[PDB]
Amino acid sequence: GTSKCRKAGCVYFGTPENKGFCTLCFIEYRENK
Amino acid sequence: MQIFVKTLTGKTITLEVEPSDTIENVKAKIQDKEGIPPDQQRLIFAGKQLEDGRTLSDYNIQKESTLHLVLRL
Ligand SMILES: [Zn+2]
Repeated sequence: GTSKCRKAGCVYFGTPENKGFCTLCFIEYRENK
Repeated sequence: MQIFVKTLTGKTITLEVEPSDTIENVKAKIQDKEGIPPDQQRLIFAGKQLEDGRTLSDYNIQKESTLHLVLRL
């Protein structure tokens, strides 16, 4: 009922408070600037 | 929010959770309500086994969803 992860071909579901990423893609994002 | 955890035996358990909770957070909540070691726990959602370090939302698990508890034992 939500939205997939913003990243490439990610199998997981994103979330607004993570700029649209799943939790780990979001940490990856964050770690890279 | 809140979800249901169901053993194979039949025994059901209701858990109060947030979509932010990791699979470890949930295994921990079960160890509380049922004294099972999280290393024995294998959680399953709609046929997929839930991988450690990911969250409920990563799986699109929403309120009133049902996970099954399998055990390594
Ligand atoms: Zn992702």
